Amino acid sequence: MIKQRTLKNIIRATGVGLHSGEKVYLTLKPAPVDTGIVFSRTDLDPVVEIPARAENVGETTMSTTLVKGDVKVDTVEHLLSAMAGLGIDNAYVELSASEVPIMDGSAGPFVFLIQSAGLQEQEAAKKFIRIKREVSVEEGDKRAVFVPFDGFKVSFEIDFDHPVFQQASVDFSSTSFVKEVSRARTFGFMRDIEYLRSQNLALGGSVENAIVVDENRVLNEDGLRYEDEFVKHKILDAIGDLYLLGNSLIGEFRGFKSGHALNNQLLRTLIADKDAWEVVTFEDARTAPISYMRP
Ligand SMILES: CS(=O)(=O)C[C@H](O)[C@@H](N)C(=O)N1CCC(Cc2ccc(C#Cc3ccc(CO)cc3)cc2)CC1
Ligand SMILES: [Zn+2]
Repeated sequence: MIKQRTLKNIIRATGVGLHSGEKVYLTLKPAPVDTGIVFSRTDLDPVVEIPARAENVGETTMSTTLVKGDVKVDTVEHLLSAMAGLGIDNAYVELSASEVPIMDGSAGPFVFLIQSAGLQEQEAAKKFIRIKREVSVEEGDKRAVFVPFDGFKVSFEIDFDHPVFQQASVDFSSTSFVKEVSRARTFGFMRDIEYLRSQNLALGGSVENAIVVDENRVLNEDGLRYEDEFVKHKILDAIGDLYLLGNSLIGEFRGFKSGHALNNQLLRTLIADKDAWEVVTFEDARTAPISYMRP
């Protein structure tokens, strides 16, 4: 079978909250079968755990935020993108503060830390959400769509009237998540960043963790990791948002100027329309329409 996966060892990392500027300590731990990804605020007594599920999403204005009562976990989408990309079913993610650390603004540091610790296959079948009908959400000129597809592929299109400009398609039948998507960093325009700083936000922002863009150009002296790094980052973000379903996807996702808000609207509509999806396992990994790297 395609088996469930967890971590082989615990992973400790430290970083900065993009908006808070706070140092945050991160511990990833193995978790039993059918746990999913569970975030834990270990700075609080008692600790507050929030399963990384569509139903626990609170704020989607700037990133994906999990909420339980007055307790938040901000910016889950890069770490979740890493977990999805590597096929991690089950993990406890402990944080010492309300925001996952931004690291370099990509999923690269997370896929390295996870693969350094190694994966452990577990003695249960891996559950997949299979798209069986088209599900589309629109709000104005923004669109997010799930389409049936025997595999996992993600297409995105953004539209900025801008000089440093975008569309991209990635199929996990030939594309490496790690090599082609994982390293795509977060981006922001000077205009917006100075307004957020004016609001006492993006306090952790730096060329170390974000692509900073003018009206004309990338201000980061060391440049881009990919000619299409901007749209590849939106694909990274979308994979993290889709993983809030709590299982890997058999299907296609198409985003047109989509963001965390509309992605979460797509997940809620899909979950509600039970004719549009089913939970599948594969007793024979040879006949499965997807595959993951050796553990
Ligand atoms: C708008 S979006 O791109 O769809 C949202 C995005 O993908 C989302 N997942 C995300 O990554 N994020 C949510 C929004 C956030 C916006 C952002 C905030 C701050 C900065 C910065 C900076 C900065 C860099 C260098 C200096 C020199 O002193 C000063 C400041 C850059 C971007 C970036 C992180
Ligand atoms: Zn992002």
